[PDB]
Amino acid sequence: SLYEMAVEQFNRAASLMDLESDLAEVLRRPKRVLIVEFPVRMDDGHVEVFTGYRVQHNVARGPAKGGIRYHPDVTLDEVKALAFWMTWKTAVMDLPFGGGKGGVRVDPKKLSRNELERLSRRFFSEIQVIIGPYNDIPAPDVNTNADVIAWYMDTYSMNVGHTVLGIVTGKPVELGGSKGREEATGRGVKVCAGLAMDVLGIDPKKATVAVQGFGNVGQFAALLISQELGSKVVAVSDSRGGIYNPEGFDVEELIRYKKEHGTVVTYPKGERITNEELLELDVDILVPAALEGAIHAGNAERIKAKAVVEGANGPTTPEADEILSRRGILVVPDILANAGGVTVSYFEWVQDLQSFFWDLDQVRNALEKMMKKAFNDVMKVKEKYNVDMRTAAYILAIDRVAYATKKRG
Amino acid sequence: SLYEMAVEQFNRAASLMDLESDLAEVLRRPKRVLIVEFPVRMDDGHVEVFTGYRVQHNVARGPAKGGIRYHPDVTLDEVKALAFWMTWKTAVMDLPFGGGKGGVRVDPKKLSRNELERLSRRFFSEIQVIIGPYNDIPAPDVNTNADVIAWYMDTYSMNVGHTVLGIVTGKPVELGGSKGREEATGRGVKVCAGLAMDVLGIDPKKATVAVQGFGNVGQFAALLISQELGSKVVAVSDSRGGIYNPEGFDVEELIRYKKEHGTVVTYPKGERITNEELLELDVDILVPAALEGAIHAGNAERIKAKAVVEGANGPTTPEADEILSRRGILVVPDILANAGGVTVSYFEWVQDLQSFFWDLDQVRNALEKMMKKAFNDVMKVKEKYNVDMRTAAYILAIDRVAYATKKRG
Amino acid sequence: SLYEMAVEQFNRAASLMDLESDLAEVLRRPKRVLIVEFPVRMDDGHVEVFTGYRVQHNVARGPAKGGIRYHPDVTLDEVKALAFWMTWKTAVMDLPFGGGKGGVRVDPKKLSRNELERLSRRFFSEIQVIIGPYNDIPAPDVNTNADVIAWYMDTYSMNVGHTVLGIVTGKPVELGGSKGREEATGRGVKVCAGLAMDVLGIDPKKATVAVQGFGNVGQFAALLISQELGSKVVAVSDSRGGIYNPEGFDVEELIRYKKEHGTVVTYPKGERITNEELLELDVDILVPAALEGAIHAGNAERIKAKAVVEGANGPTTPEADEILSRRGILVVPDILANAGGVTVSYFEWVQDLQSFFWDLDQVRNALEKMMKKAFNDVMKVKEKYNVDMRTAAYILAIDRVAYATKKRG
Amino acid sequence: SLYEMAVEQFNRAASLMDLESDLAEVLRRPKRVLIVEFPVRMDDGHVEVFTGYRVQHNVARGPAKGGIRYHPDVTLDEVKALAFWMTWKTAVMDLPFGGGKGGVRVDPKKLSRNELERLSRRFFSEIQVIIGPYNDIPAPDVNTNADVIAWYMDTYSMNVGHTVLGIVTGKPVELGGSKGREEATGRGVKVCAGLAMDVLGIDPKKATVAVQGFGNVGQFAALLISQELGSKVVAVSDSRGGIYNPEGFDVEELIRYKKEHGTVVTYPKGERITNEELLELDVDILVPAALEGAIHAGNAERIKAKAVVEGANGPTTPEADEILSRRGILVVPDILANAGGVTVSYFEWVQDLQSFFWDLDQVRNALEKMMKKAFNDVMKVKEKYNVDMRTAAYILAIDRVAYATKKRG
Amino acid sequence: SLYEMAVEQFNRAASLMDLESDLAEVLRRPKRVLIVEFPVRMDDGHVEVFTGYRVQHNVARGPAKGGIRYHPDVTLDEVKALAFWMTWKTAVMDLPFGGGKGGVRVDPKKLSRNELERLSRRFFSEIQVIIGPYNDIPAPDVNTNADVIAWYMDTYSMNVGHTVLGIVTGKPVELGGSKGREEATGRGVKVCAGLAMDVLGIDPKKATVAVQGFGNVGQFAALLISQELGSKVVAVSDSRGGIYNPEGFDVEELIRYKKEHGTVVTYPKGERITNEELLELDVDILVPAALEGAIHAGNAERIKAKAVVEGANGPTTPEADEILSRRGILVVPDILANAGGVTVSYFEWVQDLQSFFWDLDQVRNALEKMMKKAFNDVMKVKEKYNVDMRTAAYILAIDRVAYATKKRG
Repeated sequence: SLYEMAVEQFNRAASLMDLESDLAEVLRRPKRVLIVEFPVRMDDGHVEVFTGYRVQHNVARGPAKGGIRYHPDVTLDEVKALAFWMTWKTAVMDLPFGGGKGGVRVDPKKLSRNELERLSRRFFSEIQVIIGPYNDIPAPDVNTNADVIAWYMDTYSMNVGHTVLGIVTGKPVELGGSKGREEATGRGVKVCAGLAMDVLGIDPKKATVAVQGFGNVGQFAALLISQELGSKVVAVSDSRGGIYNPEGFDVEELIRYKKEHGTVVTYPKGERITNEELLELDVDILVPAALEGAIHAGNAERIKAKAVVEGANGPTTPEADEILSRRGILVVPDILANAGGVTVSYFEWVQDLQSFFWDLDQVRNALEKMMKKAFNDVMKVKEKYNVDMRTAAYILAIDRVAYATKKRG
Repeated sequence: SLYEMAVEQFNRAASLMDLESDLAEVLRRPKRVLIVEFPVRMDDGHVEVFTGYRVQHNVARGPAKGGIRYHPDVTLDEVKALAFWMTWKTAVMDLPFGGGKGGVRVDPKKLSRNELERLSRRFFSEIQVIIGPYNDIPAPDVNTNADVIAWYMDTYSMNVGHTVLGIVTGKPVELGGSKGREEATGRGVKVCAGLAMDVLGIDPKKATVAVQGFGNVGQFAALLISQELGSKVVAVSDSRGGIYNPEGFDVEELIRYKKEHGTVVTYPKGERITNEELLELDVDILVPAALEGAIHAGNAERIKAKAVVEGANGPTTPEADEILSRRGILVVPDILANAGGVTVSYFEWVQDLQSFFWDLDQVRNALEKMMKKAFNDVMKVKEKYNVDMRTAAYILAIDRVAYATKKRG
Repeated sequence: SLYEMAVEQFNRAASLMDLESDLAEVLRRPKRVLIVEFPVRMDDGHVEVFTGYRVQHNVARGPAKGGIRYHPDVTLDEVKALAFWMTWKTAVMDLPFGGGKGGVRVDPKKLSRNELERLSRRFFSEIQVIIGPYNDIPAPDVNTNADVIAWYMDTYSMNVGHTVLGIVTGKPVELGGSKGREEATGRGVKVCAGLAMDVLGIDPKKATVAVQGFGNVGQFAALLISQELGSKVVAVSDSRGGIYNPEGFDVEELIRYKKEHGTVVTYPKGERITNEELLELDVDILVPAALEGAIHAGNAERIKAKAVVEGANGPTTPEADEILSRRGILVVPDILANAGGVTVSYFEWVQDLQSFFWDLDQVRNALEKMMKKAFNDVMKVKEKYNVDMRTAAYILAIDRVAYATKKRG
Repeated sequence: SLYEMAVEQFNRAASLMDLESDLAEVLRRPKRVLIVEFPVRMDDGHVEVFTGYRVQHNVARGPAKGGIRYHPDVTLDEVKALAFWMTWKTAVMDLPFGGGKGGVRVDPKKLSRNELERLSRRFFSEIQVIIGPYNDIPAPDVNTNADVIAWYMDTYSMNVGHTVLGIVTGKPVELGGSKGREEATGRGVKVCAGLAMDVLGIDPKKATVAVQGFGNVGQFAALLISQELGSKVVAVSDSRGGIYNPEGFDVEELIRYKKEHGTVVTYPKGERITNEELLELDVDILVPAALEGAIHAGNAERIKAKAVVEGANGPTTPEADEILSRRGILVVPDILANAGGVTVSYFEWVQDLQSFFWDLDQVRNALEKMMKKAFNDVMKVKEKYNVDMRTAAYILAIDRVAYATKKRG
Repeated sequence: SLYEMAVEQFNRAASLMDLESDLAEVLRRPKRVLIVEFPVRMDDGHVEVFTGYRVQHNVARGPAKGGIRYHPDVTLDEVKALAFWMTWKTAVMDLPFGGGKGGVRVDPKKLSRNELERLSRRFFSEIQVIIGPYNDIPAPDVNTNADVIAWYMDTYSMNVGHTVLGIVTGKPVELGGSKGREEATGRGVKVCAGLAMDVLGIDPKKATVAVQGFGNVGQFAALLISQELGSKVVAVSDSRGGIYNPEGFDVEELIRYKKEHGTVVTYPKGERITNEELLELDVDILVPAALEGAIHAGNAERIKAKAVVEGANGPTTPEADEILSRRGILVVPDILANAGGVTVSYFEWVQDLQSFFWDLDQVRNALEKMMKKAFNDVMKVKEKYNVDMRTAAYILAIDRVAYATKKRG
């Protein structure tokens, strides 16, 4: 099971540290799981019932935090697993949040804008019993955006009897959102890619970088790394193929091109290469911001990158991990790498509490500041246990979450 | 699955009546399902995590009502199914309640009174988010009693910040309980047994009755039938064997004996017979207040009883149903027959709401009055559809629950 | 200390029964004590601070119940003791209430109607934090009436944001009050005096009665006993002197006279006698509805009354108790005797809860019904312990309050 | 009485300023006093009742703020007096808080960690009725720490139904605490010591300092004074004796030693001297961070210190005050001097409200900034009335507290 | 009607931009209108009923914000219109507030301080149902001040059961107020006057300014412009007449004089002129901070001012607008010009939320900062539509309020 697998990874780091048996058990199982079957009236007049989920794994460190998904293939198991991760993700970044997640078994593409909105309100009205700005703060995920989030916010406000705007994050800027929300993730990767260069002594100005994928993370990661770090992005890939260039692409131009044309492929001044090839490129840093298992057994042994900054989720398989560590290649854990998003969502929730909003620069600095600490904090634990950075990040999380529970009773 | 099975039985009656497809769907799936993993400190100092469930199927007719179970073998499925039934059970009785159930996977026998109390409070503290005197009113079930229920009530009160005593039913008398709580179920069977007699034209004074089982239900049902109806209980059985006597036993003496001696067997002035034999006895009314499937294919064809008042749960299998209906034997549905319990629980919740308590006679009259109506109401439906009384009871319920949902939107 | 003294009386009965040491300690100490110093603006413009008290002794059996006093000589000790009693008083009557009391050190006579109202609101606004219809329901006492009580009611309602009228009892009839409120106490004495006659086998029609005092209690007690019991009230006394007549006075005429003339003395057809004489009168029942210690050491040995129904508070001293018990004279405990008042106040709180009001007859029957049970219940305890009826009522109370606490945890 | 004595000091300053009589009276008496008797289940199974207190003197300027004590010798009087002080302490610092205090009559040393926690939760559960993040914010005091405080916080959160973490201050850092909490008090004394020097024209670089006592206050006061002010700490004392050195100790080394060895005595390179001697030392600044009455009649006449910064509570007696003022020695009032603690507690409560936390530097600057103003503000008043700085601080407090009440009504 | 007129102005801008018809309708009509008739006890004992209003036009962007008026001539129409404006005022400043207004038909001058306070509490206690720190935050207006505002704050807090101080703005500094509150408006005008000089290329050092009126706005506006901008205030006027001087008055001296003497008239070193003359003065900037319609048809054609900064409300009539625009004279809209007040009130509500207060400089910079943006934002819209700046400000407002509602659903 997807959840059990998540648990396994947890036990690994749990055995590395002296964690009380009886205690570890609570840190394993989730606090709350609420399943709802809510009816939504469709345009054609007939009613249709949908299944919804919302799980709060841990709340020891603070109010549960986690996105909501709208997908035809969503299992309580997948939800639990994700929330389970949220707990460690939030903790590694040192934010006063917990672990939560939720979703609805539904294919948005088959629903009308109106139907969608209705379903959204009803769902949020159903899980309202468990959420709260000081209990559970939902946010966007797969197939959900500022628009849907906005409905959530509005619904709660009208339900509670007053404007809240802090019940959900990822809201539109002129409605309680936070500037820098888009570049959040990317900047996080950039900060990490820079520190990774530091620990390895690689000068950024000369450093070469390859980025697998060109979605939100890839684009921003690549662009920022290029402008702010001076590193030469010698290759990027699309959900089609990839282009190479030892001279270094112009991330800006590349973006525009990928906006005017479905893919970055065909782009002139770029040697067409397969996605697998890009991963095997001879570059200083590999930023896998695409699909999972990207780096697996087969690749692992051939990867020449000195450091890997995980822009996506689980790009590298556990087998690759072992091999990469063995080979001495630095693998920065995703929980830390793309935590930027969650990090900026926290700032939004803060700005919302006091109803005062910070300017771009502020959010940027704050995000960068916390990112650096999180990194260094993981490194410390890394050296103290002489283990895989990912493992380090996991211990640090588990530890912090335990101290809280312990001190609470 | 136990739940799917429950669903099947529901569809049977749903097909007999013109029930909107899209509507039926909502009447099938449960509204809320909350799963909790709560830690409980054991006497020996170490902590142990327990799994708990609470499901609110439907709340259309009123606040969800259902008991809580403490059993090492408890599945969400079993809970859902039970809750599903509650919805129709309350419905048929015309009580302003909904459908709910809950439990905790634990063996009370391995826990210390203290540990038990603690687990009890924690559990109730965890599902508190969903309960309420006007939302969900839990009650005792398997391995839970007035003592446990009392804890729940106290916990909520101290949690909410004021004495409630209506958050749970089945509380001890001198603490918000209701008189007649014990004989509740039995009296219900008695009222039913009487009406069964009326429709068949059988004079109670001369009527003969056999009761399979001598638990709370059996004893009280037998005792009351004997004293209030004048019918001669020619046979009763223990979880060992049964005793016969055409002269009619002295229910009172029989009880005392079953109290001083594990079983009613050995009791002088009684012809020892097997449980299976009792069922085949030539009596006017058969009251199976024992185990499920008691009356099945094999027995069915041989049962001489003119009427069967199901004091227990599902004593007769569906196959038995078909054959008994075919043979023209009246089988009073348990949902209606043993509802007496739930019915008296409602009165306690009422008394609790106004903090005023009625005396025995009151409860008795009230219980009997409503029981009568419920019976006659099912009969009307029976004749309108020319179906099995059990089925009639099911339609009556589904109908009542639909009207509410329909009129609500 | 007045409190310690009350405590002593409690330990007496506590030793008579097997009461857990550690448990008895909680039933001794009061749960809450709130002392307030609130400023009240006086007519002349200057502010004056007043001291207020509100104590909730026990809440185990239900919400705390107790009156408020306006007296220049009020000590937290006096308040505590009174509240302490309330807990046993309500419990002996079997009412779902607790124990509470309060007061304000102030002399109403020196305050203008306005000033008084203002102080009243401010006070109730201050102890509001601890009161509530399901927490603490204040009532009138010394120097407070329906008029003051109404203010309280209005204040809370306007504070809480909606009409309550169940926050306090003893409210004016056309404002949430209950019929029978005045004759409450008296009717209680009446019921008691009747049962006292029954246990002694004395026929009411021929029985003679003497009543020391002619206040609310005395009058009503006398009148109803006369009319409903047929007993001949051969003597009554004023806060001046008393009149005798073996023929039996006309309670109604006597009342009218005491209304047109300060005292019942001077009344024609009545042999003037001192208050002390009345107590030594040769009558079947003595109803001391006047001052405390009325019956003491000196008198005790000379009292010819076969039964004493304490209409007032502590008319008989402990010394007299011993002597009277020794002599075999039945002394009905005031906590049970004049509980009628608190009993009717409960009904008011009940009527208030459901916003429906009963008619006189109803209240009357209810009050008499409960009164009878209360009496019989104490008698049972009396025979079980072979002690003084007052002691019996004390145990009965302590027991009931213990069971609740025990069962709650 | 301890309280009456506190009032006396108040009246002194109240007479120096034109303060409305009737108004003064309300500023004297405390608003709320809650006394609780709560049972705690002991490990051995038996129940034990403990007494608790919670007093909210004034709330005019904001929510009541004050610590809780666990001491076998605690009187309502001691608590009242303490809260009475808080009122003026908070006021002089210009913080939006009120005055409150509380404690439990119990000896922690005789209770097991478990028993202690239990007693802690129950107590907080009992006084919960009066507290709140916007009503009363408790904090640690004698025999209570971040560990206990954490329990309170957790208890409230689980009681209120959501994480609060602002109901109490002094929480552990990774749980809502604030950096700089420890050095708080000391830094305050440091800030004061500096300004005292400034008013006297004494250059800090050359100034000499002596600190009686080496607890939290003493240590940090000394260390920071040394490092940040450059002043030479020529002497410090333990709860045993004291050491001198015109060369100036190495506060850091001194601390370590006091950590490895019970006392700072025996420490090499230090002339052993009695505590009384230290006080008579010929130094520029005397920082009595030990016990009360340290400086009294006898000493007063002999003290050569040019300025005294009261790190402890009431180190100087009134008699000493008179003589010291007479001699022209500057005595900085404790309410102002050791207010640093309360000051940082405010910052924590602020950080809690917006759930955003400041870094050390911020807290430091903030504390120092407010400390300075508070000082200067008292000085102004001092010159306007030409009185003792302590008196000035008292007037400034009473005034600020009066303005609020006046403008409020 | 006054309201209809306001609506007209709105339709003007609504026609300029593509605003959905059905949508515009919601933006036209107000969400809530609460009319109250509350009795107030007068000093002479008799009761008097007063009429009160509170209207919340729109709440899309945030909680409704608007002052309260105490005037014998106040119509629901006047109130609605005003609230209607607030919605656009707040919006153009980009503050997270809505639109609200209220008042009481009463002449303060005929009421005693006591009576006025009472009336104030009663009114706020009556409209309490609709207000809230996150619903509706009242503020001072005509005939209401910090003193009255304070009463509201106190009343709500004692009503809600805890200090709020964020329920209303414009509170006294030492009670939740914000520094810079007085100079707020004026500073806004100053900022505006400066930017106006910028767009016109007029150097402030040489620029000449005339200010019609010498109230809060006029004084501060003139003073700050003089000192911070260096512009020479060549003329100011009283509610009597005005004085001129090409040399430039000494605003400070001028204020003192207007304080010592009813008017600025008679002031030596000033050429006495009529109010109408001042408007026709040949200066670079005209700051009409006096009465409405000050600049009308007649004047319009004669005004030589290059730019007009509307310090007051509607000083220029629509007819004047047309002519001024035609003539090419810049007219900065009051909604933007004197929004400084509303702007500073928001900062107060912010500081109140976190209970932390900023210092003067902070507020100053914050106010000037947002003022600048607001201006520039309007200018952008101005060029995009090539319309009158006032119109521009209106569109920008309507737009922002639309997006909110649109995105909310």
